[PDB]
Amino acid sequence: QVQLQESGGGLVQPGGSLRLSCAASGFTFSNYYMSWVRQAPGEGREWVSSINRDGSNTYYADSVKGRFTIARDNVKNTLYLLMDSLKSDDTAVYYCTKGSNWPYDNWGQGTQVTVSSHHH
Amino acid sequence: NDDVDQSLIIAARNIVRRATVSTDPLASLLEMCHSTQIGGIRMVDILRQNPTEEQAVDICKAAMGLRISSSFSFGGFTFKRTSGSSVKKEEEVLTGNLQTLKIRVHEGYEEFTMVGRRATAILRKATRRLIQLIVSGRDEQSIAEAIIVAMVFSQEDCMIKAVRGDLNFVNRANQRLNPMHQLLRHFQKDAKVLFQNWGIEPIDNVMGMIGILPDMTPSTEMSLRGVRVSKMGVDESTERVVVSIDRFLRVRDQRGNVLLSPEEVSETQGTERLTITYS
Repeated sequence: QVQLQESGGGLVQPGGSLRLSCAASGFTFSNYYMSWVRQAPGEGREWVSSINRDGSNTYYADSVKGRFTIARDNVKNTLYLLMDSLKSDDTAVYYCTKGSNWPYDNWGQGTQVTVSSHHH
Repeated sequence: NDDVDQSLIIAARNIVRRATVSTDPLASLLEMCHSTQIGGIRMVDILRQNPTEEQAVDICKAAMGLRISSSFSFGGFTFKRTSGSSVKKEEEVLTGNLQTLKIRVHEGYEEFTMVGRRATAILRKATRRLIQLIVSGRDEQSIAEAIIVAMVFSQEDCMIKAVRGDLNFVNRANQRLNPMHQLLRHFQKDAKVLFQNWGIEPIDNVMGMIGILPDMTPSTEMSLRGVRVSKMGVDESTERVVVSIDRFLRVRDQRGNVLLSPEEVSETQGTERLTITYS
């Protein structure tokens, strides 16, 4: 029973920062690439970043390169996405997934990230 | 240096788009290249030495009379033929919406690697028939794009008959794309009828591979005929050849095959990280 549970999303203003976490359970987290995939309103699910098994190699979509950092804790079996300099076009549900390519073996449910100057 | 490649691509894309709507796109393309600086660097000086391979960049190089890769672009994917041969044969085909199209049928067995920015695939095809497509990518839309391009490129009758509207797609000069791109744009807008009529087949459970159904759901037992998704990843040797380029910025090799055109230049536009002066 693989389980992926994202958290840490929410409302922030353009340029702000967020730290997304993804708790993994039900498999040997250490032996799999992990990825983040996002879906903006009215669009399709789009790959964001991937991290190899021990975290020594990272991969980023060019739209988030230099602003997001992917990382993992193989002892606690948790994946992270550290988001700096957030933009309005970063608004989306962010999904934790198991594996490096589509179709990913498992998906989390996603946590909502809303980057906006007009909410409160 | 990677900042130079990135800004070179943005500059070439903007220059190619602007030239397409000119009365002399070729003459206007060249004067713009010679008039643009990237980070204080003459664009022509970069074009003469930078080895970045991108559709707009190579259209500029072709206009400058320089060599470019022998591979052709279709649907944004670089097609590199690894085996086989083909002879082009004019055929009148009937679309599913009862219009005629004169297409140049690739008659022969051929194997290609397709290298996209977000997807990679191995393609084997015969005359108007897709034999095998092994595709990899990091999201659904990226894999769907590759599958669509391969189905259209195969020129299968089932793909012609899956059209459901009149094909009136035009370039930015308000002008009909050639028949292959008419079909591509149609299914890029919506590929549900294409997928639903392509057909499925039982597949053998092979390590690191998975089937993909018409609704783009993964499956372990069936898959779109000839298509498989490699979760392991498909891993891609460029020959630079002399090309011709015409007043519509269509680039051809010395046997008349169109390698590049403005419609093969990405509509994407990042933000240049080095300043671009169009003096």
